[PDB]
Amino acid sequence: SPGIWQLDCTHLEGKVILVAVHVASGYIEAEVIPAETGQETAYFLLKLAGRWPVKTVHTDNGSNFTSTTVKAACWWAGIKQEDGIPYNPQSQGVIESMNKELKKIIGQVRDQAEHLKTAVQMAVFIHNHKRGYSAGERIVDIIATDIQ
Amino acid sequence: SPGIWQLDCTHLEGKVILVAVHVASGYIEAEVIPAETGQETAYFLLKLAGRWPVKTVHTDNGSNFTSTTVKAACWWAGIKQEDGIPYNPQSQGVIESMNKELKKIIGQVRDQAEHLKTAVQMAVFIHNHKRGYSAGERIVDIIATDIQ
Ligand SMILES: CC(C)C[C@H](CNC(=O)Cc1cc[nH]c1)Cc1ccc2c(c1C(=O)O)OCO2
Ligand SMILES: CC(C)C[C@H](CNC(=O)Cc1cc[nH]c1)Cc1ccc2c(c1C(=O)O)OCO2
Ligand SMILES: [Cl-]
Ligand SMILES: [Cl-]
Repeated sequence: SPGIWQLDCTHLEGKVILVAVHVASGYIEAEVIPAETGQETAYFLLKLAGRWPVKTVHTDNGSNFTSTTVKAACWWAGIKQEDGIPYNPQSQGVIESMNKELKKIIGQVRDQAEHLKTAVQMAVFIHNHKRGYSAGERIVDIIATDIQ
Repeated sequence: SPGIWQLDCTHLEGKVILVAVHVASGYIEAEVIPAETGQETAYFLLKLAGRWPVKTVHTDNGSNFTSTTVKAACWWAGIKQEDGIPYNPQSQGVIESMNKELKKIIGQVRDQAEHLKTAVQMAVFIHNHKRGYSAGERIVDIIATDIQ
């Protein structure tokens, strides 16, 4: 559980926002990319796994699950690649709600930045800091407990 | 101490590698940029502060310390901007040694990736995972102890 992440791809302003969610805490990292390709997803995962102890990733779709480049990155970084099928259906709704929430925050900051990528990083900040603990606090506590 | 980071700019292959070091743990995040501008440094800091609880940043040089865009990002993210003057001179040698170490790792992986940015993220991964605890383990424990 401390090492489980879920990928999530959402769209805004004709661009793609790729999100990784730490399932147990709700903590996220995100980036704007021109389109979801295997190469972009693979690079995003390499970044994520260098920053947090990523053991398992539930991939967001079958193309990324199949991608040889995504598979290469998961091999390189020691990540177990799994499907993202919500066997528990409350999983879908949780991600859906998060995408709506993230888009809301993006709208609230959009005018403070010229570029979407900046607004997305502002949204990541607000999401991870929002309080009762924050997602940032929860992920650190979960991983620290696991290390001990 | 749990919230203190230091910026570090190093060069390779005609490109710029911007690094943030969590001083107490040795944990890093890094990116490749075409050149070190206020705008790039500001964006990097916004990303960092959304991901870790960044209280204080020792900026890497006077141009970034002065930059209105860097100041705007620090204001936005609640970061206290400080100079990076090594009043304690062992600070300079520590960063120097880390840049040499990072470049060594980059050379060891360079052939496994087409692009420098990829090699840098591989280097971040290896640096943060290297063991006795790793830098990734130390930063999590430090912040968790602080939260409690
Ligand atoms: C920290 C926030 C409050 C401001 C900065 C600077 N932006 C402005 O002042 C433009 C402006 C906004 C309203 N009127 C004029 C945002 C920023 C920082 C770094 C970047 C950016 C951006 C961006 O604008 O997307 O793009 C890539 O690197
Ligand atoms: C996970 C590692 C082991 C491989 C991947 C895929 N690269 C190759 O297979 C090319 C190759 C290298 C040697 N011979 C053929 C690296 C990678 C992933 C994602 C990216 C990249 C790169 C990159 O190559 O820089 O660039 C931006 O998005
Ligand atoms: Cl790690
Ligand atoms: Cl945080």
